[PDB]
Amino acid sequence: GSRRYDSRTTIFSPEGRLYQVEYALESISHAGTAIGIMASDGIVLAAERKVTSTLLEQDTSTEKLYKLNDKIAVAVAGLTADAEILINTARIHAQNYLKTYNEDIPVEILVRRLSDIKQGYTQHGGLRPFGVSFIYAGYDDRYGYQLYTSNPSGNYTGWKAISVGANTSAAQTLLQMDYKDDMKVDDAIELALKTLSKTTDSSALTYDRLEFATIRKGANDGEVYQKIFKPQEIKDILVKTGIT
Amino acid sequence: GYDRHITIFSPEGRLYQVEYAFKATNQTNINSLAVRGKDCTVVISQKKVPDKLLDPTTVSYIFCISRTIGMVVNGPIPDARNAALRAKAEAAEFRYKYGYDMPCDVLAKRMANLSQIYTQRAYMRPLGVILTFVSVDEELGPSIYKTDPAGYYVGYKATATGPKQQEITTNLENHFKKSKIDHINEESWEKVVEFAITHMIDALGTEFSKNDLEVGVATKDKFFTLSAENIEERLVAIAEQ
Amino acid sequence: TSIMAVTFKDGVILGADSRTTTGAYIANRVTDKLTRVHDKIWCCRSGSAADTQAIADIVQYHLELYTSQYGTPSTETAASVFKELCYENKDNLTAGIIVAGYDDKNKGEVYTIPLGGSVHKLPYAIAGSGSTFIYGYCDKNFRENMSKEETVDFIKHSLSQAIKWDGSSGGVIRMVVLTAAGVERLIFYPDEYEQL
Amino acid sequence: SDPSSINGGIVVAMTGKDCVAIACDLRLGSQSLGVSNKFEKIFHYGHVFLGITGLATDVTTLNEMFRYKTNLYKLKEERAIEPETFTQLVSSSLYERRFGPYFVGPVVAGINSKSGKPFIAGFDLIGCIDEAKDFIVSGTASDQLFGMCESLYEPNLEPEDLFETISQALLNAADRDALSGWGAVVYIIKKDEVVKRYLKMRQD
Amino acid sequence: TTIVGVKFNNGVVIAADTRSTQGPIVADKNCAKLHRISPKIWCAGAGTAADTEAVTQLIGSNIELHSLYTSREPRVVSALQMLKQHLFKYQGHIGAYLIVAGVDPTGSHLFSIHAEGSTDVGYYLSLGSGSLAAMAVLESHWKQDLTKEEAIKLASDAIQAGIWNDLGSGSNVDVCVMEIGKDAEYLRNYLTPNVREEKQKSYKFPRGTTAVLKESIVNICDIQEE
Amino acid sequence: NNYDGDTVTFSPTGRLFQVEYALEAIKQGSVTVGLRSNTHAVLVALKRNADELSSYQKKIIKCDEHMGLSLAGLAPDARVLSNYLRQQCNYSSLVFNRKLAVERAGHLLCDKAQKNTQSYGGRPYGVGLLIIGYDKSGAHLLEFQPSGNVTELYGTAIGARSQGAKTYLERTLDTFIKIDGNPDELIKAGVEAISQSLRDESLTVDNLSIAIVGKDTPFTIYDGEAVAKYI
Amino acid sequence: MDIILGIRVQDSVILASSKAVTRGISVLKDSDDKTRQLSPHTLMSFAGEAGDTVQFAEYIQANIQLYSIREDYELSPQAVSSFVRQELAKSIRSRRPYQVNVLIGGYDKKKNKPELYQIDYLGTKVELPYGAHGYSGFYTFSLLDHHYRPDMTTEEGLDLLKLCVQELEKRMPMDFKGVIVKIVDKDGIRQVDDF
Amino acid sequence: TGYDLSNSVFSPDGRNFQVEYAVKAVENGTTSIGIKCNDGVVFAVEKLITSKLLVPQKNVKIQVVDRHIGCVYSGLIPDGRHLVNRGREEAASFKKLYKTPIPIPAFADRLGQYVQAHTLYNSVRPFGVSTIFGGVDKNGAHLYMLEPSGSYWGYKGAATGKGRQSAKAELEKLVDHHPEGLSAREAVKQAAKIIYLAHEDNKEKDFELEISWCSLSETNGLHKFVKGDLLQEAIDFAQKEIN
Amino acid sequence: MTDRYSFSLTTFSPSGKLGQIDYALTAVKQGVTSLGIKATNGVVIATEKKSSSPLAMSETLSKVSLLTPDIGAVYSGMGPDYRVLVDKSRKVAHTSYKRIYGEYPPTKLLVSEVAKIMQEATQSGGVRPFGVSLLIAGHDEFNGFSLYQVDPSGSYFPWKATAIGKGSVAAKTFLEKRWNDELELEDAIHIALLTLKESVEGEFNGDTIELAIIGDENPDLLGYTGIPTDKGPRFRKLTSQEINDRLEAL
Ligand SMILES: [Mg+2]
Ligand SMILES: [Mg+2]
Ligand SMILES: [Mg+2]
Ligand SMILES: [Mg+2]
Ligand SMILES: [Mg+2]
Repeated sequence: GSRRYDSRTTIFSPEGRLYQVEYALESISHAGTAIGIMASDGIVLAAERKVTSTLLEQDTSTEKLYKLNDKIAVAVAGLTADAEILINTARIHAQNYLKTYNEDIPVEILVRRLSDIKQGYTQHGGLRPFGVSFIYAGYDDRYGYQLYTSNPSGNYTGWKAISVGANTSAAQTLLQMDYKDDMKVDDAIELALKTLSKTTDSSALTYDRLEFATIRKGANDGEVYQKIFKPQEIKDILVKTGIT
Repeated sequence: GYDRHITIFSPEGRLYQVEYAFKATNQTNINSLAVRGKDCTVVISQKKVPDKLLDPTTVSYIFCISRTIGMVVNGPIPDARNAALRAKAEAAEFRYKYGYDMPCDVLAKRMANLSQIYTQRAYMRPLGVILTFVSVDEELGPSIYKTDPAGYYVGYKATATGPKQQEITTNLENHFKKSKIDHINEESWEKVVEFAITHMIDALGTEFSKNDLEVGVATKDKFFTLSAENIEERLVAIAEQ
Repeated sequence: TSIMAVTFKDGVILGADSRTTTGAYIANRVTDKLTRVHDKIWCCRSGSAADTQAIADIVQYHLELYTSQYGTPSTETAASVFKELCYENKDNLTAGIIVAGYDDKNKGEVYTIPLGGSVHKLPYAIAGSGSTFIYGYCDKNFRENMSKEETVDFIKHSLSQAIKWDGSSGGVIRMVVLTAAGVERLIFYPDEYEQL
Repeated sequence: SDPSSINGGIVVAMTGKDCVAIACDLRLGSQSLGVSNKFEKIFHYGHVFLGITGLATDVTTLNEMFRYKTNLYKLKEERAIEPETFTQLVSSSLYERRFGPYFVGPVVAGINSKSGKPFIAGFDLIGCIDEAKDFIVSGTASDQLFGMCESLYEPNLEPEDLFETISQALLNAADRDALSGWGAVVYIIKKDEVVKRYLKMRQD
Repeated sequence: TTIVGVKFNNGVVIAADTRSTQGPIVADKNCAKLHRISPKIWCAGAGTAADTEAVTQLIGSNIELHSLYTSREPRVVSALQMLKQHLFKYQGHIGAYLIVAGVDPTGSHLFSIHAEGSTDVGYYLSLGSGSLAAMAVLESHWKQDLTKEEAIKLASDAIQAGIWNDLGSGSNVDVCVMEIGKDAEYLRNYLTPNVREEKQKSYKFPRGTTAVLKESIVNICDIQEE
Repeated sequence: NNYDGDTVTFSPTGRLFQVEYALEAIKQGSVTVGLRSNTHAVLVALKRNADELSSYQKKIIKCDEHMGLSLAGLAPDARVLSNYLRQQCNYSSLVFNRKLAVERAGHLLCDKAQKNTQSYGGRPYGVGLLIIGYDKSGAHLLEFQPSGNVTELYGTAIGARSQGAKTYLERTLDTFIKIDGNPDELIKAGVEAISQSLRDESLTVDNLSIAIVGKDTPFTIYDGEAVAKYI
Repeated sequence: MDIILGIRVQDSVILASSKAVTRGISVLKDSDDKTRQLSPHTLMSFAGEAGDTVQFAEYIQANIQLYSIREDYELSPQAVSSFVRQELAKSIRSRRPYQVNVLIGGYDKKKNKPELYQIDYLGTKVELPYGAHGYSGFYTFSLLDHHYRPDMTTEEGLDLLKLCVQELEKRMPMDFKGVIVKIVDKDGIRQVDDF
Repeated sequence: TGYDLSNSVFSPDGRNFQVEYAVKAVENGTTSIGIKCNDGVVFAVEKLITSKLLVPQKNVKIQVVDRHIGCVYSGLIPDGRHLVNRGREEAASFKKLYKTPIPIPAFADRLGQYVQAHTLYNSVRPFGVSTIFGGVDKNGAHLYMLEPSGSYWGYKGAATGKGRQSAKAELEKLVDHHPEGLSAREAVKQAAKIIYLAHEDNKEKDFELEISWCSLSETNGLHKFVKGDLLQEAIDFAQKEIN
Repeated sequence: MTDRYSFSLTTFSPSGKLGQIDYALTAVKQGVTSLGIKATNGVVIATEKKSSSPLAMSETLSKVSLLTPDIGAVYSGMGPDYRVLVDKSRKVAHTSYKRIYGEYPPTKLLVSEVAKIMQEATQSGGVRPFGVSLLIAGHDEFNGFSLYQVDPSGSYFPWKATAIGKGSVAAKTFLEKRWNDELELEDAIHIALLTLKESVEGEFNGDTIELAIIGDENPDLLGYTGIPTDKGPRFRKLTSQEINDRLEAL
């Protein structure tokens, strides 16, 4: 019958590894590099679009940085279509929580929820896992500014600075070298762009190949503002930091 | 090589099970032809009764789907009847829901969509048949719409199906290249049937008796099949000029 | 409503008034209560208009699908399909249907399906609110193997009286003749039948 | 027993020259018993304002529901919902509960951010849209509000004149209703400024 | 509510009043009762207003998809069949009473539908609380082979009878004319015989008349930068 | 070979190997004999023990007052099929006040076994059954195979070495069919039949299992010292 | 059950609930505690139909305790009250609704403020300085309207509460067998054992 | 290769090998035939006597559907029973809705569509039987034969099983020598002869003959088994012809 | 029966490739060339009507399809897959948007819904991916004119101009040289016809070319008058004659 054609997506290897998770991680390593850096006065999300064209409409384009709510954003590395399925689910969870408790969802609770959905596809259902790794940048009044990552296994961890996608080994070493705890957003903006500039597989880092975002308490007084940078604004910050 | 067993893509982007269903289409070794008149649509098909123990009246590949729509099938009879029953059910349901007779092109599209599903869903196999739907539509007039195992469909001025479809197709192409019109300019369906039979004789290079053919005719508000004696009268007229 | 169907020598004729009321208001004075479910199988409807229309539409669908597979259905088969719907859904229906049809083998046949969903094959049938007033007249005047002209007169006179006494019945008398020759519609206006 | 008059309350909305106004009382009660004098019935999602009268649990539930839906709308559309669009969303959402409805009388008010056109709309409990040019009324003193608005209203009132008209419409209507009053709020809405005013009124 | 439909030479016309009521109170004085199912299939609704609107838009939506699927312009009999089968299923709990009219490749058509799913054919029809007043006019003046101008006149006169004589009807007359081989022309407020007279007095108040406890600016803008 | 992975696959010669492998489980099972006259029907079964400490596996199951069977092969499958027979016998009595005909009981077992041979996921039953009964048409004996094939017989045997008993019954056919109104002599013939299938071991008091049903005899099973009379 | 009162003072919330449990003809108990601790700084009193009251209260308690363990964090009184309201708003359109009215008294440790929420069985929520359910408010609100100040001490709140209970004992036909009084403040929940 | 390991898989030829393997099971079965006569049909089947212990006339193979249709089959007997059970459900639902007993062509398609459905999926196995069936309806006598593929046609005479070639040749002689037609009583005699002649392919074991018939004049259009004197008369006629 | 294929038929290979998606893209590559160009006041989408036979009436086969009154679509790859996607896209525009908000969806969100359907055929049990790439052109009030590409994976990207299918690589290079941000709709149509001629072997005329535009509102195509706010569809399919007129000025 049908058994003959079943790949069995949710089985252990003899070494105790999940084949499909490992192969999904291999897929993600070819995606554009995304970087998150957490500072005392905000978080930076920087990400590289994959080998683009001059005819691509950049100002209306979004493949890397997505808004989950007013306090939480994600950087994507992997299959964009898979990511949008999960992103929509995350957006709904946030709203469910807000409706239930009349408070914005704490960052970790949202992250755990999406991570549990990913986990389910590795243990039951016989379907392929989502070929996506997220960087979550967010703020709540319990822990303040937070960075997380999740991968196709459904495992998630917290970070001060982190990369996903291509050349994470080189990127993580560079971040580990120049990151300090008392760092500020403007310094983190510079570190993120410098790291991408060195790890990129392209010849040069330009505005049309980047997506950029900041989560700041640089919102007038006791509140948080998300800023998805426009193409011209990415061009300006590249000149300001002295990369172009 | 299980990409050849179920309807999934091969490395070339091909669906082999669909391609092999097209090959099953010619298993009966029967050729069919359809043409349009002014007021009618005619479909003729070869009739072969190889066993003397068979009841020849029950051997048929032309179906009366609805009052207005007829269907000839190229392929094995089990799949043919499968498609026939479904088409009949779809046509009846349409009339009930929407309050008017299902058009020939709409039925063709519906059956084509069902076929498309078999090429995408793994548990269902394609039907090894090509379905030619004929009618005189109340909006579009004489109509020929043909469906295949790939889920493709299109309207035709005239068409041919079977092992020797190319010979019939080229013969029909050459006639319409002369006349420069999209139909047989004839008043009576009787003469359109005579045209259809004549051009099949020319294309295949074979003579026909009354039992070697099967004929379906679509007029305004009804589709019907001809008896052996009706076909005989047609064959006599062809021979007498 | 006043409806009837009468078998005769050459086949069967269905007859009906044209009045549809909502209480004492005549919502439609030119209603067509003679309904085609197949070429030569028609029916007369009484009871809930919504129910009898819904039933008739389903039957027409069933007989259309029957015809595509098995050829022309018998009048008995049509009556059976009506009965199946009426009997199985008796709790949620208010429908009194007379089924009339012409076969070549069986000729004219009439089946009546009252409220409960039972079936009764009869030489002729009367139904609707107005039928109560013509049981006496119809029983006294019906003969088997009447001519077309006699049957038209019998139905015309019968429904004339039903209309006269029943406030729920009125308008025109519609008739549909079912024979080997085909299907003929007839209509008779108040100025004609009121003077009978 | 009647769900639409257990808690009491009223909403009224009016259009003016390049402006709209929406106003409500502050009472929540359990029939005869006054329970709260701070129960506001006007909410906003971006620049679109929604007043809701009727059963107070449904008022709260629907506010939470439309906050939910307009937040997802904004994330996907990348823009704030407009009054005309939101009106259709309220209608859709109410009719989906056709045979188990929310016992409410919603009122939409706002200015279209692109055309600058003032907009108001009202609904019955199951979604039928009343899109009036002049005014919309709702609540346990809707009859009184109809009487006040029909006589007091005139078209093309300036924002500060419209304030007086809608305030007097609400106040005097509420004073003829046992289940309305205990304070009042008036929103004066212009294309890019909104002023909120709490009115002084009798507390019986 | 008063709604009518009238067949004529080369098409059909429908008309309606513009009053919607909650009990004895007039909710809207200029209500739109003529709904579009498709470009050339229009209908007028009486009964529960939300139901007449909802059932129109649902069938109108499905009619549009059907038209796209079949590559054919929608037919009135399709709208009729879909409406009646939907309404029948809900046993009259959806309180939609409609007059459905339109033109299609088959010709011009006029039907009525009751909430429980029964339908009707006619040359002239009326529905709603003012239907008896309207039908009185239609029965007095209707004839075979009406012209477009005569049908519009008859239809609006029938609505007027409802406006003046039925308390459930009032205000203005809306008309839609559907002629074969032409665009359907929707004539919103075709007649306006009920404009309110000027009031005796202006009720504009002096500024500062209302007592105010608190003022504040409401933040309708999103969270700001910097 | 390549066509024995499941019951849903024909071989190139038109064989169903999973069904044939299920048939093989019966051949490994202990021998049981069935035979009848015109008044009575008898089951004789050689029970098998695991070792000298163990009990002897029961082979005969009662289905109704007038019907029962003996098994050879997978015992849990016999329990499933006998339970189904019990229900069907019971349904007939409760609904129709009618004792289920033995022939109809065979038809029901055939159909139940057939469904397990044409569908994916399932497996054939791994047991053979000999059904005896007395109904309105007299005594009956049926042989059930998990292929679905059910056969009405005068006598038969299934299990290991059953061929010896089957040949004996084929010789004795004309004698034992005439043993009417004598239950003891019919059982003797059955005990003598099953003896033709024994090697190394002989019929002891906890080895032998006998059942009988007849004209004025409800289906009753004899074990222990109740069968010493026939040893 | 019968009388449940609540009052929010300067630095605490005080909940008073009757002790009587009456099953028709007889008073079966005179020491019943109509309250559940949802979290260390949140208390919920309840009154309504028999069985449903305790079933609902314990169901809420279990859910809040589950949240507390999962997140290692105590939800704010506002968050708890919103959760409770939704459950009741969900319940009112169920096959068989919970016939339960509640008061939620909590001390918000983040804002350093006491908070009192009144929620009826329909899911009607209001934040109040003082509240009640049933007929309790009819007898007590005129006293609370007169004497209540937002800067009252806990001792003054208890004295005003005594005056409310005295008025209830005078004019109410039913004998509710006194009240159990509990205080919710920054240090948690405690019971006043002499009242 | 591997195209023959799963049902509903098209080979590169456009063939369903699993259906073709089901035909092998049919060809392995005993001989069964059908003869269409003047006002009805006759069915006959070869029953191999595996042993003396088989009770004569008890293991009935031919099955009735409704009261007017007879069914006989060769191959896997349980599969044939499963098909007849379905046929009985189809006939019952038809009569329930339409009142009239199911016409033979209508019944033929019900079996056909069901058998064809078992060639559409790999989760089911094709039927290992060819079924000869028919009877009398309002349009007269009809004989059909249905294969594992779901393919069926109307027949003047039909044969299947191990001795089908022999039987077919005999049937073809009857068609040629009787263009006017065969009587029901003649068809019973001829059916007995043909089974006896077809038994040469199964000559190792002896057999039992089983005949049934539906005829408008002889059985009132109802399916009946040929029993007693009429059966013996046919057996005698058959035995006379082989000698 | 029952669909017993409840497992994914598309899975990650050791190299991280999703084979079935790559193979679907290969099927798209074999497909006939289709293109889209965005102008300041409109969008144009175009393709070749590759007629399978001269007896076939290629007008009955619509490669360019109206999805909403202001949104149109064209494809490269497997035609039947496109046809069913068009049916689903038309329906989802109503069910998940118009029946909720009383207006047609903006281009980007309809594209998002189509993308979701194609993504699910890449992960759901017992199905293969769709063997098409779509080019969806549209207009809406707040986003203006837009053009999107949707691939078998469910990924979508906005374009100023692009091409898919057979000769896409050459066509995209041709479009890069000609496109600017000041093009009028007639200029884009002219460039579209120029670009499309390169990938067409045989006949090049109005009968062998299918071309539609998203441009100005067409009140003449609305079907009714009387409602000022309703001004007609922006989608318009060019006629055989209209194409031939512009082929003389080519
Ligand atoms: Mg498939
Ligand atoms: Mg009813
Ligand atoms: Mg009268
Ligand atoms: Mg008041
Ligand atoms: Mg008061």
